[PDB]
Amino acid sequence: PNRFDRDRLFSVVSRGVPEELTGLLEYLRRTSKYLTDSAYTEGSTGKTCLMKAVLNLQDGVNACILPLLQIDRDSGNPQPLVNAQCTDEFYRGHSALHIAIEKRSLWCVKLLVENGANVHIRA
Repeated sequence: PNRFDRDRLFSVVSRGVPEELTGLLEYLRRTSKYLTDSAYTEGSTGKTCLMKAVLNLQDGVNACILPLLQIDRDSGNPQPLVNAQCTDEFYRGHSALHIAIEKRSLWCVKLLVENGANVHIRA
């Protein structure tokens, strides 16, 4: 167990099980390869892992997003995976914080804004 693909991270974050995110931890450290890159995401839209996780939420509580954030911030680059968004023709500038507002959840908005998601991004 050294590698996943984008699909299995998407599947895991869809379910929302934190007990597996530990693996993603080491999968961030090696090969100097990060989640903000174009490989751990789709290529058509640009939907990253955080967006995919948010697009399905257990009523109003999740357990996979937060650990993913402190894992990413430990070795992430310029964009804290929260300042990054889609580069699609249909969706340009649309980031995860817009999704969090759209799904009517105070908690996730709180985490995103306190973790470094600046509210100045044009969708």
